[PDB]
Amino acid sequence: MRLVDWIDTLFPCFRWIRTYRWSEYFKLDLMAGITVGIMLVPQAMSYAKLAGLPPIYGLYSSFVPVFVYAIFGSSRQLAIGPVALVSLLVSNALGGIADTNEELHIELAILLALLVGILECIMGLLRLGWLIRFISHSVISGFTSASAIVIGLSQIKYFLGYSIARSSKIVPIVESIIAGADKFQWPPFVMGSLILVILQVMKHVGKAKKELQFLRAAAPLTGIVLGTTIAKVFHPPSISLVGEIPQGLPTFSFPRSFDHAKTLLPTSALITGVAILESVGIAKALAAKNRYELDSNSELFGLGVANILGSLFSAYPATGSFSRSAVNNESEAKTGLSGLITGIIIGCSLLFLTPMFKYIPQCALAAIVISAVSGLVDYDEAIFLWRVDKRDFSLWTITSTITLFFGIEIGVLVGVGFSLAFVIHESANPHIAVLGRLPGTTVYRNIKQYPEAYTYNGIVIVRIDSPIYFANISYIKDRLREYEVAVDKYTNRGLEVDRINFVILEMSPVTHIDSSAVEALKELYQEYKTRDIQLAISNPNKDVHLTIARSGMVELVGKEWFFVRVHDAVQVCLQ
Amino acid sequence: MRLVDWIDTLFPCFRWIRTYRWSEYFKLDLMAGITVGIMLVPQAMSYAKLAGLPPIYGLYSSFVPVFVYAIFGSSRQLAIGPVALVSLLVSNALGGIADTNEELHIELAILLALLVGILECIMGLLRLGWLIRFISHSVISGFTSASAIVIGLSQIKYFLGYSIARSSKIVPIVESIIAGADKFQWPPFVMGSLILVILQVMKHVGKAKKELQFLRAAAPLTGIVLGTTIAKVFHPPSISLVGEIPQGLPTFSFPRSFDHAKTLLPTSALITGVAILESVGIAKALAAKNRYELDSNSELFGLGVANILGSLFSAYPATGSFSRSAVNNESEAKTGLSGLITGIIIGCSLLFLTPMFKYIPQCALAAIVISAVSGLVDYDEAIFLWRVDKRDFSLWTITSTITLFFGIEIGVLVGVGFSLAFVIHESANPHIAVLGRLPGTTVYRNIKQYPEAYTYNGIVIVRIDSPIYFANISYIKDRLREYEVAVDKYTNRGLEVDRINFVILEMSPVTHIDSSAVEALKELYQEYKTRDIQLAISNPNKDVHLTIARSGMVELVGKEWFFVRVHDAVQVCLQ
Repeated sequence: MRLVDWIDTLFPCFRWIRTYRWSEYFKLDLMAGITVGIMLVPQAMSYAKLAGLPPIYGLYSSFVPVFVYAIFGSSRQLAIGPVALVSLLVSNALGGIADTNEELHIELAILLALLVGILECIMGLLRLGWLIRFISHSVISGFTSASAIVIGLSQIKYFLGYSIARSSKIVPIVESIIAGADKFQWPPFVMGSLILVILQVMKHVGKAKKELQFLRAAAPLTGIVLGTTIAKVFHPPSISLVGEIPQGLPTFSFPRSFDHAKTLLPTSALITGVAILESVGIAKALAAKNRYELDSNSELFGLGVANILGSLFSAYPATGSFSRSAVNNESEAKTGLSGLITGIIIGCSLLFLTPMFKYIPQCALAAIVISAVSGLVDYDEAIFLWRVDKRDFSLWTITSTITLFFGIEIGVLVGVGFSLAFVIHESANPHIAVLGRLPGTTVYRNIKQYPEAYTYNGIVIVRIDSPIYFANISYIKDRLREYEVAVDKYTNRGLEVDRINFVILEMSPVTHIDSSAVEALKELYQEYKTRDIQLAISNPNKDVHLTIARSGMVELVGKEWFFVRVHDAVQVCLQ
Repeated sequence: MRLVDWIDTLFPCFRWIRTYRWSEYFKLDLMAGITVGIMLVPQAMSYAKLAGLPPIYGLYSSFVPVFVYAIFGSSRQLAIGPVALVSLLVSNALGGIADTNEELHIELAILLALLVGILECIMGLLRLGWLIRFISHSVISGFTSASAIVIGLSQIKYFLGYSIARSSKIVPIVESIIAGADKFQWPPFVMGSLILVILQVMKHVGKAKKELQFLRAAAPLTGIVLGTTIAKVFHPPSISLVGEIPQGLPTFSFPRSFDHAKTLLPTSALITGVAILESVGIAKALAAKNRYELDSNSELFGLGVANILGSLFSAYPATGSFSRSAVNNESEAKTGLSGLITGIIIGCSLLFLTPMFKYIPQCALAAIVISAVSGLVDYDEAIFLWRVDKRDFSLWTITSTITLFFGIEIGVLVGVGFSLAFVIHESANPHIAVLGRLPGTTVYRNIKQYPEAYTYNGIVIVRIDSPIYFANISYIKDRLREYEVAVDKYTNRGLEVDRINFVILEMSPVTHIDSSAVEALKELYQEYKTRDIQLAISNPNKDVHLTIARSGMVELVGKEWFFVRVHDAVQVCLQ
């Protein structure tokens, strides 16, 4: 194994190091990295506050994994760090375990990051990511919208100024807000409302214009730069600051709370599922847009390695960001260096900007989180689903409502269960076509023509428009037994009639068959002999023919009933 | 609603009452009922002993539900009562809950029967039985074989003569047997071995001959008639008798142990799943053999009603029997009256034969259970799978080994999970064909001919041989993006080359498309415009065309790129 291949195998970053056009790529990467870091620092602190951890642990979650991802990540525009959904899930798990320790929370979050990284590395090495991508996008969209509403209603407590009941359901949150309304304060609410209005106005102006689009990245910072100013001029009494923030880079430390690890598998999987469904999707979309190759397994392995190293350096789970990756995308980011620069910015903060961070009001961070999650309430997809596919709209509405009123875990379980139910329903109801004229197709909808001869009395030609395996064998057995039922009805009448003498199976679209398929075929052949019906096979696939010959069906039904076309099969059936 | 329709709707039994040919049907039904009752009484007591309940509760489980099933059951040959697998599952649940109460066991079993009946009625009314039939037959066969081995190794303790450790795993059972080998007794082992040998010889002789086939039904009784005789002549000291058995029909009593009901849902579902997979399968096979209609939903409703009434009359869950239903089948049973007569026989025992039952040795019942489950070790299917389908053989072996060494619940979970994994793998990897000549098909395997013109430079014709929905949309997106990757590779070379200008989709086999399909199609069209590739739709289905028009794809890509055939599409692409 030479170095040129071994290095590329272990370090995917070199995939863009060798093909690096310095002149334009360096300037574009530097600008994109600076922009993403500026957008990220306040967002990192706000998301850390959302998860229940002290704000500094957001910056850690952006420092070490980013440097790791830029070395082990396949995507060249994806931005790695805290996100709203993963922070919400981490907060959910920690609150379900620890109440007010403020010290077990940190260790639990770091252990959760380590478990998520290990699960991601396992699912990337084994290439088991396809086991999750069966979940419909409507379910994910509804769950994300409900999570966004829950996040906003949880963060409104900083605007109100009094602590509210901590829960993931809307009803207890609203009940607590109503109960505590007697402790309302005007200064924090006014500050939060003004900051949120300014942030949303800046974001809308940036998205409306094509050239003045950097405001989206400068919106989270500017609000703080605004809010702190009022905190340093008028000094409102009822506002709260983030307090002292430790200064310095995080140090190496193995997790010490493995005793709760078994409690964290249900969350560690869930977060990992998000990375399979959202982060990998963002990476693939960006790769398709930017004309480079990407695979869903190496990306998961890179995310897992980044999470593992972040856990080793006091970080909580970090995945791809819908907002930051986009902002990187229109910043003309070319390689993964834009990540490294971003990380460097974080490091600079951890060395120089922490003393100035203690004057940031908490309502400003709450407003930043609210602005970030306002774009996650994705009702446009709900309208689109209502217009196009009402089954998908029903799935979206059910998932959103259940996640809103019941827990996050209940909503996730309902969404996954409904997706599995619909997958099983589709697998268990294959399309079966009753063919008419020999070079023809389904008579019910496709072709109604009569080229002087369309169907033959006594012969039924059936095509199974799918591979036959254990999931759909029962439906096929029932459909083929309908002809026996028709024969029984004919023989049970008061007059002698029999219009089913031969049944021909078109197995040309049948890609493959398993043992259940040949067993059922033998059973139906025996039942047809009981009913005096002849079974024929028309267009066996090579693999299908080999399986049929191995199972002994050819000897049971006779070699003379196996053909290569429908024309000769029907011709010998008439004779 | 007239009586002729209402009565038939509520009471399916009348389906065979109206069409009843007295002369032959009465004699055949009477003989079949007597035969099944004779085979059932000892089997009922033996299975009740297997479940951990006192033997009499087997007879109850054959008395009231049978009379109910004959009124509410759709099958005319199915025999309802205790079975080996359901008894094993009931014993597993009870031992997991109650250790040696011998009184909470009865109430727990009756409550389990009520819960099973309610779940079956719910799944029959809602017609949700298709949610379970995706499980492969190999998984069920392996689980049943492992359960049979576990049942035999649990029942060998009566042969040994000393109590062994109660578990559902082979290793603790063998360890306990080795530990207790110092308490071995010769009389019970000799009695059990002789009874088992006689039973197996009788069963083999009955199955070998065509006319002397009643011995299979007389084997369980004869052994008792044998064993008791030695218990009444030589009186061995170390043998154990079933003891006093209460006399009389069971009385009405609602369950009183609802407090454990939530613990019993995981078992109540599992047993119900068995009824969906095994009992309904037996009913459908018998109906197909005997030339009458049967549906999988009314049968589940009848089983649920029978279970509910049995629970109301002190019975534990009862489903269809592989052995007794067969014995009914070659006994020329025609209607459901054969069930009623069988039940009557049970009633006679409960009125007259209970005093004579106290002399039955326990080793005789153990031998009966061992003989009953010896036929459930279904290695013939394992050999068949090894010969035909090695994936199914691997599933069978994994399920059997895990159920043998680990718990029943772990084996069930592994089997269901592997079946789901394979269903998802099949759904997520649809077949996509690269067509050659216009009235042609897949070029890789199907057709290699060259009718003077087969493929065109610059044009790729792709057919998706499946409906497009949320499960397989990712694979289709990747397959369609492979052409973009090829274009990128062509443009990244040292020479100017571009051999992908048009991509045509054959959507004739695409039965239907959902919202995810049209969203992905729009995304791929936009990416093709980025790569300067034209997207065309060749054979849209009527529903597919309607969905495409509703989603706005026709306006986005242009109406001029929608056709009805591949010939004209390629003709306009060349021009």
